[PDB]
Amino acid sequence: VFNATRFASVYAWNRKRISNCVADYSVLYNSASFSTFKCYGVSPTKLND
Amino acid sequence: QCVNLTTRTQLPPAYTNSFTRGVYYPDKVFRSSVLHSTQDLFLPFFSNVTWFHAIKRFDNPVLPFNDGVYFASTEKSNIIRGWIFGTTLDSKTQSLLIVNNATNVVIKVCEFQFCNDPFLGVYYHKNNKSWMKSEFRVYSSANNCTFEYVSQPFNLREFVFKNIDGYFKIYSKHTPINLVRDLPHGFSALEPLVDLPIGINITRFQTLLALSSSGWTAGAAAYYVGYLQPRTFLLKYNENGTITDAVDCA
Amino acid sequence: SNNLDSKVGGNYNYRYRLFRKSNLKPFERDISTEIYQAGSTPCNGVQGFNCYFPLQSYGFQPTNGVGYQPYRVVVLSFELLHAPATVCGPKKSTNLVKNKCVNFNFNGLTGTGVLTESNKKFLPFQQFGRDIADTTDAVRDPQTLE
Amino acid sequence: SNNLDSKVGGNYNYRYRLFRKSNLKPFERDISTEIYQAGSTPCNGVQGF
Ligand SMILES: *[C@@H]1O[C@H](CO)[C@@H](O[C@@H]2O[C@H](CO)[C@@H](O)[C@H](O)[C@H]2NC(C)=O)[C@H](O)[C@H]1NC(C)=O
Ligand SMILES: *[C@@H]1O[C@H](CO)[C@@H](O[C@@H]2O[C@H](CO)[C@@H](O)[C@H](O)[C@H]2NC(C)=O)[C@H](O)[C@H]1NC(C)=O
Ligand SMILES: *[C@@H]1O[C@H](CO)[C@@H](O[C@@H]2O[C@H](CO)[C@@H](O)[C@H](O)[C@H]2NC(C)=O)[C@H](O)[C@H]1NC(C)=O
Ligand SMILES: *[C@@H]1O[C@H](CO)[C@@H](O[C@@H]2O[C@H](CO)[C@@H](O)[C@H](O)[C@H]2NC(C)=O)[C@H](O)[C@H]1NC(C)=O
Ligand SMILES: *[C@@H]1O[C@H](CO)[C@@H](O[C@@H]2O[C@H](CO)[C@@H](O)[C@H](O)[C@H]2NC(C)=O)[C@H](O)[C@H]1NC(C)=O
Ligand SMILES: *[C@@H]1O[C@H](CO)[C@@H](O)[C@H](O)[C@H]1NC(C)=O
Ligand SMILES: *[C@@H]1O[C@H](CO)[C@@H](O)[C@H](O)[C@H]1NC(C)=O
Ligand SMILES: *[C@@H]1O[C@H](CO)[C@@H](O)[C@H](O)[C@H]1NC(C)=O
Repeated sequence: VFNATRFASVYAWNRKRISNCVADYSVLYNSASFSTFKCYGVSPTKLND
Repeated sequence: QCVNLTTRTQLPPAYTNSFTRGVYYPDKVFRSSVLHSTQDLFLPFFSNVTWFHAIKRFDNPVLPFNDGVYFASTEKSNIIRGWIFGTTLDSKTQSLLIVNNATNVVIKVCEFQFCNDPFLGVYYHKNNKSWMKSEFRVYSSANNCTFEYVSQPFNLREFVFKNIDGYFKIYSKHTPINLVRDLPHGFSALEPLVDLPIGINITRFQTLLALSSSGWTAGAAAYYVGYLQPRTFLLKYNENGTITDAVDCA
Repeated sequence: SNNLDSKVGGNYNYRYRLFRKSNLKPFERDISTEIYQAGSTPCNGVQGFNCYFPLQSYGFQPTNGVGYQPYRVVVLSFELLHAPATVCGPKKSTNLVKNKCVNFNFNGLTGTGVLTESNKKFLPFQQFGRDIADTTDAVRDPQTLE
Repeated sequence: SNNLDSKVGGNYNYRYRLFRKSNLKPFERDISTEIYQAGSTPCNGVQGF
């Protein structure tokens, strides 16, 4: 999803579906690679809960 | 592909006596040398299970799916190969596809536009003296997908299906009786194999059977359908904690 | 993503929708390349007065200002809590002590006890033992199955 | 109390607490203003990311 080869163009934006698995973000929010991560109704902490 | 092989006019329904079946481990709990009672959705003892054939014959109806189903087949040549469970069966909603293909078992949930007469077809021993699959004639489209599993690739066969609380629980036993004909009374239980959290409604189901677009042979097989019901069963566990005998209290 | 997605002449592979007949709706996707009508005039053919092609390409360059640089977006979207739950958060585990009194949990079987290596055998699908009183008396480790 | 308190440009003179380590105890008052650390980082001084 993030470290994918190349990204899609916004006139044509990709939708990738996800299922049947576990969402550990420990290598995601705790990484300084993103200049902006905002959640709009949950704490990024609480996501692993 | 998608084709109507509508030749067999509907006939009158057949029946038999499901003496001591549809006992399955109700929950994943170890218990031993102990007689645990439980109300759950069970096939009523000695009930008139509805009986079906392929032969000349290729019976495959859109049965009800109400309060869970026991399904089984007595089999050669692995004829019964999946089931279409759903609630419109024409992509106006999702529906569940279960299939056993010659490469793998696959289970999928999408807004499937099914065939009027959905099936799978294989050339019969022809020309190369190998059999091979070719006609996948079950659905025309799949647009909005939710679940998609495929197995790592590659008689009496018993199954139970419950869509309770949006979990589709499958219980099964493959017991290779060499007894040649009667539905053989005597006792055993189904283990759960898999659970799918699909959340979809189901109201009807249909079985899938293995068959130039028309005129063919249906390989001979027999299969049986009985709906489960809320009852109370007293379950004898043995030392090992297998369900070794039962009483239907009613 | 200026160190990825910019190209020294401009990365015109990346594109937006500069024109439309009305402002679009939440999560809509539009692939149209049919020419836009900016006035009251019916625009016909590949060009004309008040004819515009509704797409445009970004001039993403490694020399752009902090703003005209390119920036990746992943929206982790999900609709919620109107079905069974097929994706959840991580459930961290700790080492398995024995012969001590503990507040145990196994798969959500929270409880309290002393844990000891059973000689009971279970059939593979079973996760926990009960007893004659229909109280719980045993559990399988979901990691290192015993 | 709008006709007593509410200015045209708005009373900012009344405040509430949005961040706190823990939910406070009954009849407890908090005069804290020390910077809350949402990130895993420490965050000494008046401000930070
Ligand atoms: C398979 O046969 C059925 C009928 O046996 C076809 O359904 C008909 O479809 C037409 C339009 O093509 C409707 O006007 C009729 O009312 C339908 N009749 C019935 C009884 O279904 C169906 O189209 C056929 N499928 C294919 C792929 O040919
Ligand atoms: C059995 O069904 C599966 C699922 O549709 C088929 O697997 C696909 O086969 C092609 C060609 O080998 C692969 O490119 C796809 O990636 C496979 N899909 C998946 C999800 O693995 C399989 O080919 C089918 N076999 C038969 C004989 O019908
Ligand atoms: C699959 O789901 C999408 C989204 O619910 C459906 O797209 C909608 O289609 C209807 C009818 O054309 C429109 O009124 C909506 O505006 C569409 N919604 C969005 C967000 O695209 C799509 O039709 C569904 N497909 C099937 C086969 O059920
Ligand atoms: C419970 O299951 C076990 C395992 O199949 C049975 O024990 C086996 O019995 C044979 C015959 O005496 C021995 O040769 C094996 O070595 C035993 N295996 C083990 C693991 O003990 C046991 O008899 C079964 N008991 C009941 C009442 O079903
Ligand atoms: C996740 O679970 C499996 C157990 O099902 C762990 O794999 C086992 O590792 C032990 C110790 O090296 C071996 O004795 C077992 O034979 C392994 N089991 C299998 C299935 O090969 C796996 O390591 C676990 N992961 C973590 C991080 O604990
Ligand atoms: C089973 O069907 C037969 C008809 O063949 C009927 O007479 C009998 O009452 C039925 N029994 C049950 C339990 O449904
Ligand atoms: C068998 O015949 C089919 C066509 O009828 C052909 O495509 C296939 O390759 C043949 N198989 C072998 C092993 O030659
Ligand atoms: C299934 O039907 C029930 C009753 O109409 C409804 O509450 C539920 O939302 C439906 N779910 C789906 C996936 O159609």
